[PDB]
Amino acid sequence: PQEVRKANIIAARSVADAIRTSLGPKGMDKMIKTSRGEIIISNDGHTILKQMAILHPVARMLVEVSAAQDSEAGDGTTSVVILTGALLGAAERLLNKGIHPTIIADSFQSAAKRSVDILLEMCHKVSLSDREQLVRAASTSLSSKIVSQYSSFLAPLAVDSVLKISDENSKNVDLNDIRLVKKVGGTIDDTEMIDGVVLTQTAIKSAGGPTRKEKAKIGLIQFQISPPKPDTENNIIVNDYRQMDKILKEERAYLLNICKKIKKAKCNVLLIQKSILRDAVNDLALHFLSKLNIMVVKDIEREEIEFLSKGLGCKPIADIELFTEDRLGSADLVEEIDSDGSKIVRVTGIRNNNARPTVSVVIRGANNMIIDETERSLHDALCVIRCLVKERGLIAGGGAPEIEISRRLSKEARSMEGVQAFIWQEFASALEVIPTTLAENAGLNSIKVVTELRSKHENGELNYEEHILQPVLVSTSAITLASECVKSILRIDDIAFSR
Amino acid sequence: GLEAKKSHILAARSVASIIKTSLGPRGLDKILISPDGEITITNDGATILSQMELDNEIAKLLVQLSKSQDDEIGDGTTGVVVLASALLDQALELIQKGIHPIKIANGFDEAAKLAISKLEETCDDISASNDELFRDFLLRAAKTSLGSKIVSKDHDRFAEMAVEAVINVMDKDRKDVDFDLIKMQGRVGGSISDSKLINGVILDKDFSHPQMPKCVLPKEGSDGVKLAILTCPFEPPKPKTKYEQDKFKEMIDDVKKAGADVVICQWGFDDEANHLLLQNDLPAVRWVGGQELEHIAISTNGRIVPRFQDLSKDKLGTCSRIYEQEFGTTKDRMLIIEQSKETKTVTCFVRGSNKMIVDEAERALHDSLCVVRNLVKDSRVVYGGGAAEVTMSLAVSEEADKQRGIDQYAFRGFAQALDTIPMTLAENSGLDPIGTLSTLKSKQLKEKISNIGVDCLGYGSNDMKELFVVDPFIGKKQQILLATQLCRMILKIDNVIISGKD
Amino acid sequence: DGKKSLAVEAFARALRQLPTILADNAGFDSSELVSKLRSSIYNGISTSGLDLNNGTIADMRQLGIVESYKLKRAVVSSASEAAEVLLRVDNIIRARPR
Amino acid sequence: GKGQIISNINACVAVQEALKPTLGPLGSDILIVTSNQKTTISNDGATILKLLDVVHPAAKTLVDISRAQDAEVGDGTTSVTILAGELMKEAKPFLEEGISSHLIMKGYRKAVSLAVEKINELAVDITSEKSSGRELLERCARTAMSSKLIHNNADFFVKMCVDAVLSLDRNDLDDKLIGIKKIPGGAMEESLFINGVAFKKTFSYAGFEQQPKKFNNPKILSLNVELELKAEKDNAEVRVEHVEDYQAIVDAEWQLIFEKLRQVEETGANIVLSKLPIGDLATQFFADRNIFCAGRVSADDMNRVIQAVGGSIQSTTSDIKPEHLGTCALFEEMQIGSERYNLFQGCPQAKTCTLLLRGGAEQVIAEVERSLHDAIMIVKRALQNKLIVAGGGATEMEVSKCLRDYSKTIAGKQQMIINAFAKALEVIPRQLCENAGFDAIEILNKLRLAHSKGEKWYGVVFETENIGDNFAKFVWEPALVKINALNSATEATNLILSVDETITNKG
Amino acid sequence: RLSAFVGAIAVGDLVKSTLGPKGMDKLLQSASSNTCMVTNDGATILKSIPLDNPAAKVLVNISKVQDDEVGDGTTSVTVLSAELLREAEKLIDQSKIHPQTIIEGYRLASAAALDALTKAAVDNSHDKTMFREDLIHIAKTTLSSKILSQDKDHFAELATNAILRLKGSTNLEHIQIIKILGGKLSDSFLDEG
Amino acid sequence: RLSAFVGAIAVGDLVKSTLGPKGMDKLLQSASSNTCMVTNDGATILKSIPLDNPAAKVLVNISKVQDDEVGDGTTSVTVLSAELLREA
Amino acid sequence: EKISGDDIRNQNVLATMAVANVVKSSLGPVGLDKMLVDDIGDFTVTNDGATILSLLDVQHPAG
Repeated sequence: PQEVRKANIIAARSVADAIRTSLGPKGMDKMIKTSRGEIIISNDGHTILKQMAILHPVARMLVEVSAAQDSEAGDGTTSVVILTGALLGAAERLLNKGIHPTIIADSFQSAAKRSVDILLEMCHKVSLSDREQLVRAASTSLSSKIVSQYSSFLAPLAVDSVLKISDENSKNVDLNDIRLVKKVGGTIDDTEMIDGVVLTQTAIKSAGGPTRKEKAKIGLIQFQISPPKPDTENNIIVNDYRQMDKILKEERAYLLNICKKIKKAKCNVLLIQKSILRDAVNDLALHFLSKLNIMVVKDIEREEIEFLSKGLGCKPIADIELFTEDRLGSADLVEEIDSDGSKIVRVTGIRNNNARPTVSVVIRGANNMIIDETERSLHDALCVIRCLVKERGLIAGGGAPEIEISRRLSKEARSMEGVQAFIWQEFASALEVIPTTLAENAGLNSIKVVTELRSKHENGELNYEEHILQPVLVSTSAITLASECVKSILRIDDIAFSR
Repeated sequence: GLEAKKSHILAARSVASIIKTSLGPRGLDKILISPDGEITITNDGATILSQMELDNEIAKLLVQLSKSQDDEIGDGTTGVVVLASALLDQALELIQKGIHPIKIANGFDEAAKLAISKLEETCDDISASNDELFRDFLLRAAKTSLGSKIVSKDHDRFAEMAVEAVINVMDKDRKDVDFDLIKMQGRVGGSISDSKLINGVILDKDFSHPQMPKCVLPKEGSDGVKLAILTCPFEPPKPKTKYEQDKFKEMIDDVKKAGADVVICQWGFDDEANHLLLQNDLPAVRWVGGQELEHIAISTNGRIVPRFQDLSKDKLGTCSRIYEQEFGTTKDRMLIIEQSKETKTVTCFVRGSNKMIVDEAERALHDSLCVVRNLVKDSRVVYGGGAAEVTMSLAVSEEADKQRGIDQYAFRGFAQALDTIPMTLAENSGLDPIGTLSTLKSKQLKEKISNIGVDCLGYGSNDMKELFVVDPFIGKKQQILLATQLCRMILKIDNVIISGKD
Repeated sequence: DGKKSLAVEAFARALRQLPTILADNAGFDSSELVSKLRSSIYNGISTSGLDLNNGTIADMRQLGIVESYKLKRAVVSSASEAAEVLLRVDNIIRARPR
Repeated sequence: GKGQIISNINACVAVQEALKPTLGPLGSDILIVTSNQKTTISNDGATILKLLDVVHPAAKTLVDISRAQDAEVGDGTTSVTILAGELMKEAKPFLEEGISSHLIMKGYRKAVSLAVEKINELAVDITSEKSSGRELLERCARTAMSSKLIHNNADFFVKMCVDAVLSLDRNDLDDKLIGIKKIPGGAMEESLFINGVAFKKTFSYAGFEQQPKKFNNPKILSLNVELELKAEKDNAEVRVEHVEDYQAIVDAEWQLIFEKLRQVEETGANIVLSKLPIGDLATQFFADRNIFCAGRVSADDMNRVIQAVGGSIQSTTSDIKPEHLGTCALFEEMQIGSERYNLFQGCPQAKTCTLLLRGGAEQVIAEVERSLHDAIMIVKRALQNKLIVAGGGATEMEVSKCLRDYSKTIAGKQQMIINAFAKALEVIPRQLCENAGFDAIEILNKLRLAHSKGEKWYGVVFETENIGDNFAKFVWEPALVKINALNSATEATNLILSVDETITNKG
Repeated sequence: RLSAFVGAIAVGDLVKSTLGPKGMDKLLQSASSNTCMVTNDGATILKSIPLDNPAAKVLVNISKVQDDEVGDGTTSVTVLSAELLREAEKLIDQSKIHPQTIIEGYRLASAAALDALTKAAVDNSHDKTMFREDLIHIAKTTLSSKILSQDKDHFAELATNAILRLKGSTNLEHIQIIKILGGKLSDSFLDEG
Repeated sequence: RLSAFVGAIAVGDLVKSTLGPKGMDKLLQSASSNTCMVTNDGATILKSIPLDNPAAKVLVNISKVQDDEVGDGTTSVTVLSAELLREA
Repeated sequence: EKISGDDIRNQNVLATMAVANVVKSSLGPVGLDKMLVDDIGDFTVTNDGATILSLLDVQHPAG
């Protein structure tokens, strides 16, 4: 049965062998040809593993590790895969010595938990009250983006957004609560952070729409204004002009009764979910609500339904019978700003007791490649700030802490006795692969540079003048997720067909 | 290129993997089939490597590795090969990382010079305290090498044979010990309980007739016993291709003038010649090998007399007496020659119930004699079993990070290669080599640095102090030398060209 | 000890292989006769032994079946020493036959 | 066609590839197994190519040119083949482009003709300037002994190495005239120099504790026949029925042996050397007269005895002439190495000497002996040739530098051919850095920096990796090696590229 | 007999690594390959894997009865039944034993196994606080082999104090299980509301 | 390891039927076929049958010394020696 | 299929070699043109290197 585990390590190590060369900005790209004929290329480790169409189940777990790495730290999706393959390669020689994989999996528990406390000793604890270090950390992390000069003004915008939605001591900070709304037109230098929310569509393109209202209430209504359409089979034949107006008055009477209950509820702004099945709101109802001075916004995507039901503090309305004023929201000012054919709608001043840390940021640009990369450019900036809020302090990247942990773990383990010394020192040898791939991808000598790093660790320290800083959560979530990934592999003793 | 560096490590590992399990007191034996059809079983690598014929040029360096060491030590035959093979295992990993083999070979030289200085501070002396204390630790020192052999039952009796045999062939001022001065001779039959230690030589002779006296007379207070060493037998001469009574008188008169009693010759004697020797008190010895005549003249300070007319007083070997002592019920009934004064050579008496048993006790006793040779020449002594590889590994590992260079990885792999020996002994002792390796390390750190070895022989703990297992310090230095020196010679060969046999 | 427990226990079962093969050569049932012989000898009153004639367990003293002490001692001794030699050898090297 | 020329390219590279690790004193050694079933390992290109016996005709040319390099000079047999075969790879891409092989060979002879002129300009004759008589040869021996296990003991080894060369006439010097006998066991710093010749002392026969080893002026005599009683093969067949005649025929066979045996005493020589084993009969009669005799002496050591004391070999013991005898100043038998070794000392007419070496093992001493041979050739050629050039990358990089500037004034195909020949000169310093463990990529680029500053003497340091001048490193090479290497490599390359078709007849 | 003895061992060799807190997890893969799930449950492994051996289907229905009474220890029942069949091959072939005798041998051996557990069973009626500690140690063995073993130290008093609040019939309809996403496993609490 | 165990059992399987008065006799045949004899003696069967396993020759050579010491029970020694290696 | 190491580096050179050899003969005013035949059997000829590369069929993704 060991042939299954021996094949799972080789199959997983072959995957990390190709990924370890793509680490860093100097990494080598990989050519991927899809079965449909589309040719794509990139250095992103999460993109390669997603489009690889992985079959073997053990290699499929590397995709979930890279997904959990980006969902927590947000950076190091390539480095976490390298460390996973390093522990499998180091444990390969341990199996030839007669070591059961359970001991190898249990030995990584004491090594991972101790490496966290050792990392906090060399780390320099920072604070969120100082905005000088926070802006410099987010600005230098954007050197991987197309715009180097425009990244200077984007750093303080991402820092100030997090400091307002977070207190001094925080742990769990959800970055999905901040929605980046991209719109064609404008420029990069013009950007505004809207408190309440920003939608993806306009309000009223016809005549009579106010498009702006002060002190408005906003709520989600899943209902839709349409003429009656029973599920049974009906036949409509109108042979006379009086018969056409008779059916029209019966339909307009039903269309008005829906608008009468809305006007009595003092609803300034309405939201209708976009449904391609039937019509959302009839054109006759838009003219009825035009005189009532009620803002109507249609074509709301299904993805934003769960976002509007939380940050706005309102509740979804399935039927008009259950529609009440207490289930709506509050907005201080609602206006529609049009910059170069924008007509974008912004909402500020929620002032609700159920309000939560939800702030929307509007991204503007001319070409499609502008608002695209900028959305991912600011996404990586919030991840770096999120790492400092959950765990305070930062470390110097570039493979420096990987060797420093290996040097301290190897010396402290020599005082152990028996089995404690032999097996638990193998974890330190697997940490040298991270600085090795950084020196190889940059053209530097593999062995020579690593020996130069071990020389300055005894005299000098982890450091700083090159403005290269790696957050601590990336290194914390690396060994943590790698210890559970390697454990879940060796614990599989066979794979059988079950259906 | 590539295939050269990879094949040399795999070929040397496969050959060295044969004697790995056979290294130790608990090591495993092997079956060796001679080309004549005889089956021999021994755990010594000297016979195994000599009997095994192989055309691999890489493994031939391992044959010459223990060939020169067999004369100097002889107990490091299988120990130097496994130690040198461990260096090749760590060197293979360095080649795949992009490190040139030149820096690997130069790194092993600095690792040896630094490790020798560590054991020089921790050595202790025995003979520097008391002379009676020297024989105390020396008597029980030979019992360690006899535990892996059938001798382990009688080891208490044979422990005194190795000590007394070396003292007779050495001087206090000279302190010179050589294995050529000790003769190892044994025959098939008998048992191992009747083997004593006698100083002299045995001619395996019944004295040709019972009427001759079993003891040599002093001949009116004469000096010793004068014996004749001749290349011609005593008898009427005969041609080798295809008057007798007067010939006997001419030969006997030459013996009485020289003052010789025992007549030793290479070939048998006539039955009629021994009849006149009874009344003249002239014992005769026949059927003596040609090589045995050389060893008699060395112990008895005699000479080789080619002809009857060349007899002289200064050419006669002088001994104390010559007697025939019966051993058990065996009908052999050899003869015993004694001295009772310091000689230039000694001979050990070894017996066994079977052929291979005789060679088993003969080689095991000779192995302990080579250890005594190093204990006299080198006063500094340490306990070598399991202590060296554990102590040498901890000293190099701590000083490796202070070098800050390419040799740092060569020193780390050097310490890990030393750990192969105690783990190999732990695998031979029936214990986990993982926990046994650090158990020897931790006891030398928290408590104090001492000599604590492998559990193969067994004790209440792993300590070698009370167990009285001692190894020569000069032997341990030469073992790590040739092992490291040959490892540089293995990487020294960058190409292998083998032609045909015409 | 731990590793010596099954090694010593295996020696006791090898001693019962001689009467098992002996019962198979005689044609009797080696499972029924040997097992019932151990029960009577286990606690007290050890007399009877395996009989190869009638097929039951009768007294060996009455049937006149005895063995010498020196004869049976050499069987247990030499066989135990010879088995350790073949088990100890992990490799066989044969030279070129001439 | 072109297929035969391409086939000869890989044949020259295969022979060159085996000699690449053997280039340089720190280079690797090659393993060669002869059909004689004798293991031979050496880094000297001469012995390497002679033991391969390659059937390929073009690869045999690289072997034949090495014998010519060993004849005239004797040093650089490895580098002359590497340089010759390097032009095969440089001319490989030029053949596919349509460039004729004769135009390529023509450009080499014009580049070598200009390179030899630059060698004389770089060769500076210096003898007594900033150097003394004794310190001249001592500083040259420590260079070849550096980066070796003998570097710590090199202080005592140079004194014995310089005295070995000065012990012979400075007009005629030969490396074969200096004998080296390996003594297993003992300390390395305790080795001594011997003025005479020594042998292995294989004598196995008893009769010891006689013939003392302390002599004043013993006479040396060569022995031919066998003085022992019983012969090796033949015998005498005598059939007699008398008892007294059985003892007479024993002394009768001994009387014929004692005839020539007694005539040795009439000569009065205490030293008796013979290529055949001497039995216990002759050494017993010589013990009373204090006459020493030793048998089973190698034939190579007997020729050195004739050139030492001026002796001769005679068949019988009758006609031996009195002037054929010889004597030394002192004779001492040393027990060093757990074996007795005879040696001669104080022979003024001796044309040969012997240098004893000691160490921990025979394999360790073998590396010390071969490392000394490289130092002897430097000490020997210092007094013979006064024109020396800076080696170790110094001269090799400059010859390729000047050809790059001279090619700019030359038009036609020969411009890129000289540049290819100049690039072909970069393989010599390359393999020196690769065989020493140093990085060949960095040193090649860093050396060309200071090399373009106008100083032509910048070499490569063989001890610590760095760029610098070999003048302080005391790396010296004679001018005859650099001149003959460029001519032998070009002549051997011109013969290989001139073969359009290889014809082989079976029979 | 060759297919029943060897076939039953192959079934027991699949779940043999799922027994004990130090055991290993078995991975299963279907034709669609997207249904793969890593679980240590012995009942899920036996029911999901199709088998053409009619003798192996007997242990499947028996394991369903054992899971309904308790729900744990089902792996040890299959392994113990497989070890009796593995040793039965040596009892039949080379030991000259009738198969019905082996069946009657387990009947006399089962009576001795029950008598050993009876004499070794010790309970304390007085000092109910000590009886509460016994329920804590038993709950630790049931939560073993599961991810909950991390917080099991905190989960020990959760399951122990829950049973003490029943005071009535052993029916499990009193305890209702509710699972809500979010928060750590240690945030679970006991509520009678 | 497998050649030593199977080689020793094959030697014991020959004389396993010759143990006891109720045991069975082994028949041997040569190339001439006229030398065939019926004997249960372990000393005659083991010495006559050639073997290609050198490890099996060790057990035969040990039985030669034991046969000269006692003369009875040599078959029981060969079988008992094989039972220890078979149970290994 | 997946290819890694130095094996793919030699395939990328050979793939771009046949593609580059098409425009080597058309460089300069003295250069020569060539015809591009499709599967239908028709063809065309022009001296412009940009038109040939536009209709050139490159199967390997490296080219």
